[PDB]
Amino acid sequence: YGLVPFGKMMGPWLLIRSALAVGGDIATALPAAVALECVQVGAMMHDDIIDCFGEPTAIVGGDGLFFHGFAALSECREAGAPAERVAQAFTVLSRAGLRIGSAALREIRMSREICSVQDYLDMIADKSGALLWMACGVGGTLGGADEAALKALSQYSDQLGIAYQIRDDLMAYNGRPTLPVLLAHERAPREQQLRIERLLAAERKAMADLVGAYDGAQAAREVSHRHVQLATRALQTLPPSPHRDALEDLTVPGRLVLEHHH
Amino acid sequence: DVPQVADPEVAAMVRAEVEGRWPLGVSGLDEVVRYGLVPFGKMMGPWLLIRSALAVGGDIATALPAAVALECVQVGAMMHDDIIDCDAQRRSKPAAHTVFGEPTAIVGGDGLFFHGFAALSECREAGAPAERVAQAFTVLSRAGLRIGSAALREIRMSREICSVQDYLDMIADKSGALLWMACGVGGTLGGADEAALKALSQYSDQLGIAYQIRDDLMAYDNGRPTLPVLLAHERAPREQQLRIERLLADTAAPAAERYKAMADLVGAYDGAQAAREVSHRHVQLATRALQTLPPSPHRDALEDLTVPGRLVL
Repeated sequence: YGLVPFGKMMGPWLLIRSALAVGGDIATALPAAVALECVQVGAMMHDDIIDCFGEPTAIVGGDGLFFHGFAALSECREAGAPAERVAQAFTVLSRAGLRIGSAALREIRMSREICSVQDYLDMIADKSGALLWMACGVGGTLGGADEAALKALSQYSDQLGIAYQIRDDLMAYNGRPTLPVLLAHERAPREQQLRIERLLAAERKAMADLVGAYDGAQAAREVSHRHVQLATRALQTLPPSPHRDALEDLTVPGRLVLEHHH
Repeated sequence: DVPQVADPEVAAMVRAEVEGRWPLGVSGLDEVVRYGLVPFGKMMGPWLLIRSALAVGGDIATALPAAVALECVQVGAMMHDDIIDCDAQRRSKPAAHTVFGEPTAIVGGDGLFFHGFAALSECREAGAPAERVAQAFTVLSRAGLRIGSAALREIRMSREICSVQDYLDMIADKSGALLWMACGVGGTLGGADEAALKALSQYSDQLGIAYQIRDDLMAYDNGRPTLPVLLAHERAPREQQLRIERLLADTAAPAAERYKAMADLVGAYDGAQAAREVSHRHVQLATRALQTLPPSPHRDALEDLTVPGRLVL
């Protein structure tokens, strides 16, 4: 409850709150949100292909939206943004996309086999954590954030992304690895590990039966809560403000499953 | 008469920088990035940006990372365009999606794009003021929007008669924007004033038109309409115009019989030569625009790029 869950956990609210939390001006964050919208939608259109509306539009339109974001981000100077901060925003935004691309590649190469828990955690921190850091890193940078603040938002972004990707793995209760299955692997004797591995390697409703038979779902929840605490810890570096409060609640499932559908 | 500024070795310095960033043996995402980049080839886009930056008095150290940015952006666009492309004229190298699969090719194109954005961000540390780095991103992005819009139209306008001007606008975005991405970003980082940039813009559009027409001509020395076809239609009588339109209009005919039907009509109304004269006019408009730039070995290099056989994309 608290602030009622709204669904669709995206950058516009993360970016604007991040900018204002460090002392930024709304006049820059508003057009920046339009810039971030473009890049995130473009990342969406590409994600829709790799997990298999028109193929040219999905690819080129996703590409074009990357350009819209960077163009609109640069155009924020006419709104009043200092050019030095905007320049750093380019560096922030660019490295985030590199993490998203690197992670998706691992998504393709990891499927149908067990990876280490840490490997999975690093992957999603770049897959979904960078998606949020695109909002926080750009917002904070445009807001004038200190290096400690930007690093704070970085931890907050990563830890929040890990948590919510886990919470999406929990909905189920390619053979791609999820944390519940991976933590079930850790507890199991070799006899039960072998079963988990052959299944990753419609009818295979089967996987649900063996997951439930071996406590897959339960395992990941506590991991999710651990990262929720680290994200809230990171925010405390920031000065107290209503903006910092708004960021803290987003660790507890602050929006609906509709966010994972969004 | 005598040079007052240097003329450096642009082509090899660019290749050395890109090889340094993605050398032989890289793994992970850079492996797919490197696959798109190698073999390096001519890399005339990156060469054009550095010459454009130096033509206006810029720094090699500033233009070089922007040159790397260009290669990554244009190779990334090529990697995605190969996915939606169907024909392959055997004048080509294996597409990334045929080698690694379509999912990896999409990610790889994205890795190239953001490697481009990251490289262009390095211009701040290279010495460019933040004001110019931001303007470079605006120039680069708008050009990226033109090249993409043209690729979609190349797919959508093919097999139908369009106005000659509509073809000219398409090729200006397909090839003129590729040059403007080089010249516009190079000039911006080089510190070109407002008049110099518009001159470089005109040079980019006019030289891009000419390059495209020259490439349309190779078939007349994909089964898609080109300017010689459009010029032939304009000159042909109404009875011949109908046949030209119906052959384009319907996407259900054998290609070999379609092509010869178009080639006879291009030959019948001198479409090839007519295309050459259009191309020659735009080459001259390109050299005209260059005269706004100050005399230098770099401006001479841009004029030499209008010479037939020198520009390779």
